[PDB]
Amino acid sequence: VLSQFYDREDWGQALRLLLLLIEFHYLVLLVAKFLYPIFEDSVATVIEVIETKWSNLYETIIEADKSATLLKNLRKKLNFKLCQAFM
Amino acid sequence: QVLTQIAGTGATLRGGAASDAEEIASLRRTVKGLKRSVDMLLGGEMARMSFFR
Repeated sequence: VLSQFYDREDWGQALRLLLLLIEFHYLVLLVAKFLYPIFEDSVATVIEVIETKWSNLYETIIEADKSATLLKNLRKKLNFKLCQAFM
Repeated sequence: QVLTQIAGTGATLRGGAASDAEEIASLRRTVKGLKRSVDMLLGGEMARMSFFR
């Protein structure tokens, strides 16, 4: 969070978050939300692992954030892949 | 643009038009094809070269 408040730093923070998610549903959703808000090879690998890893409380959290989820996540992943390809 | 300029000048030369009309039209096509390829690479297809299609 401190790093977030403070580009490379942001990437390091995102990586840390992905690592935490791997170690651990709600957390995963929060992570996806953060990634969408932000929207190379290591990053792609992480995104992939997350997709591989991918109830009511989670849905509620998702609804609060929006104020379907899986689809949005897939879309974000596709966008990231496109970005990596362009790079 | 250089080719468009050369072809035009070639069409109004004293003594008769230039013989290289189609030779230049071919070069135009090749140049456009290369600008297309380069534009695709620059536009993202270069960062996605190691990916399966």
